[PDB]
Amino acid sequence: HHPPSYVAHLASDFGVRVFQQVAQASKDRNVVFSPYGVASVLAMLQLTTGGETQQQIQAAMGFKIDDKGMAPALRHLYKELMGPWNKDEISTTDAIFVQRDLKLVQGFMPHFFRLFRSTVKQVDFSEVERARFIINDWVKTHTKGMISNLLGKGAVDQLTRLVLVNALYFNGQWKTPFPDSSTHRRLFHKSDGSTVSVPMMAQTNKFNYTEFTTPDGHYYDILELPYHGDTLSMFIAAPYEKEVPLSALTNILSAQLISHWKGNMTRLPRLLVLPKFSLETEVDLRKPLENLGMTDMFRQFQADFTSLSDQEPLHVAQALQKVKIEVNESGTAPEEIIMDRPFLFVVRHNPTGTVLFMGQVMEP
Amino acid sequence: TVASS
Amino acid sequence: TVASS
Ligand SMILES: *[C@@H]1O[C@H](CO[C@@H]2OC[C@@H](O)[C@@H](O)[C@@H]2O)[C@@H](O[C@@H]2O[C@H](CO)[C@@H](O)[C@H](O)[C@H]2NC(C)=O)[C@H](O)[C@H]1NC(C)=O
Ligand SMILES: *[C@@H]1O[C@H](CO)[C@@H](O)[C@H](O)[C@H]1NC(C)=O
Repeated sequence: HHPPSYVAHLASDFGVRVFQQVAQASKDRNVVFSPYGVASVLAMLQLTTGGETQQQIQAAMGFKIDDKGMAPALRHLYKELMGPWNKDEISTTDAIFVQRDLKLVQGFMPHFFRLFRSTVKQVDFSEVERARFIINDWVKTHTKGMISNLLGKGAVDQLTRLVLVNALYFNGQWKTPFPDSSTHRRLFHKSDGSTVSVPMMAQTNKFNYTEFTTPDGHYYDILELPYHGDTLSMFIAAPYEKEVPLSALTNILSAQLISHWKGNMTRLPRLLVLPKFSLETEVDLRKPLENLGMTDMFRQFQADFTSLSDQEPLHVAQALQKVKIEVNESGTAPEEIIMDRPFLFVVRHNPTGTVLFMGQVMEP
Repeated sequence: TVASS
Repeated sequence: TVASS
């Protein structure tokens, strides 16, 4: 039993279930998402909520953040992901920005630090633009300039009292990069039947590969692309038959299925043709979270934030995630696998089982 | 995630 | 790959 891994699996399972809701909502749009990111934010939300509100979050996540033994398990998980032995870079930081004159429950600040290894930041939301800049700047710094305008105008106002954020940054280099010379434009077939010409990378190598079947009989390829540090990998999956929609896969997705893919892999020679892409999406998490049973936190008269403060009633006004990803050749006879149709991708830290990023590429 | 009064 | 959330 390895506690950091146990927590990583629960967090990933929850995060993938949230993605599933998002995918089903926007079935034909590009979606880049962070399962670990949403789990981190909801974990902090557990500490600030109480009563039935906290109970709904805990039921959905499958664990309680304040159980005896969670602090070191979480502390160690952070270290497992960010350790130099990974070679590939991962940086994750949690932060809480709270209205300065808001009276906090005693022992909250120490408790928050113990679990999230970050100190509570106090701002004045009455000076709207100032507070918005402070938060946006913090995020920009912690995502190395990639996410520069997290909170748009109107996202926060004078009635805002609390902002919870997780900044996640990943920089990896392929174990075997794609030859720059092999890249050229090829046709990608969109779900609506249209066709676009996009730059596609190509590489022949012995890849860890496996083929699964959906419960209704459609086979799909899963291929693993490891990063140079050997602890992180990107899995790409897509139906074999071009007539089968990607939704057939997103509907059966789970953290366990992803583990099963990795466990069933065999190193086989394959020619891989994969589109290079640069995606940025902002997803509203309100409906996906309500669908998983977290309804109270969004309601002015039902939400319970007494674990944070008794002073005044609070409620979640907005819950969203902004993610950005760029995939290219290099960073910082074999059967053919051509991703010239919508496909799924998953970035995973294999030792812990942490699903950091995932998404559906509907149009490169 | 933003929480307001 | 470069990614941020
Ligand atoms: C390999 O994957 C198994 C699930 O996928 C099936 O086998 C590979 C493909 O043919 C795919 O289409 C199939 O759906 C997974 O199997 C599970 O094994 C456990 C016992 O270890 C059973 O309790 C469970 O019922 C079973 N699931 C299914 C759906 O049969 C294997 O665990 C996995 N192997 C590894 C090493 O991860
Ligand atoms: C294949 O997977 C095994 C783990 O099952 C790993 O040791 C190996 O590095 C992988 N090979 C590649 C080329 O990804």
